[PDB]
Amino acid sequence: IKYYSIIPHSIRSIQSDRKAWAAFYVYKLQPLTFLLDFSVDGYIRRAI
Amino acid sequence: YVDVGPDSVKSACIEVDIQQTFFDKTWPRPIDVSKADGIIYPQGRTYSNITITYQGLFPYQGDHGDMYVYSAGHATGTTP
Amino acid sequence: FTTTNEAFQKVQDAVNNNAQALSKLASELSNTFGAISASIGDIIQRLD
Amino acid sequence: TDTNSVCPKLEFANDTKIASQLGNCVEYSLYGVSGRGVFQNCTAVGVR
Repeated sequence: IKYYSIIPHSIRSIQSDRKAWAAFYVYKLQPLTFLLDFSVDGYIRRAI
Repeated sequence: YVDVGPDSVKSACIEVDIQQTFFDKTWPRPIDVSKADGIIYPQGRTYSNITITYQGLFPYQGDHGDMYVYSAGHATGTTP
Repeated sequence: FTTTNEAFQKVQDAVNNNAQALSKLASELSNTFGAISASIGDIIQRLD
Repeated sequence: TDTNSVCPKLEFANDTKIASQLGNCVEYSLYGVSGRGVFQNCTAVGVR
């Protein structure tokens, strides 16, 4: 797949029930060397 | 071809309005590598209680990125 | 004895130099050296 | 000749299981990894 287009979503809330919706941020992925810190659980909480 | 069931029979699509000024609100968040933001764990193996460099597809540090926000459609009273 | 003291640091450096030599042998075994797998036994299973 | 999808229950045997060979230097061939190692029961660490 060479191209992606975000699909806008419109929520049909009533005027009274209109609510703020959290923004979503899209970040592109590129091969990178990342120093990784692993805890006893092994999950990553810190990196450079 | 997997069946997705019957396609919508509605004669006309719901009207869509784009207002640039209304949607022109920006609150960008930079990627924080120290906060492990955007980090995908390697599928092949797990590392425990160690610090090592790993090469993988990762977002740039301090990258605001592209921000898309969804907003409620125009409605009058209780009717959208 | 403190981090500032040069003589105490020299004693620590001598211990570190011995430690570095021991660490190198273990790290080199892991290095592929262009081989498909670090373990020769894994190579036997992986390739003819 | 090349495909054997259906196999008798249960194909696996106690000797294949690590628990039978626990505490013994044994050759391990699990999920495409081949090596010589000793397995010791211990508290779980890393991502399961």
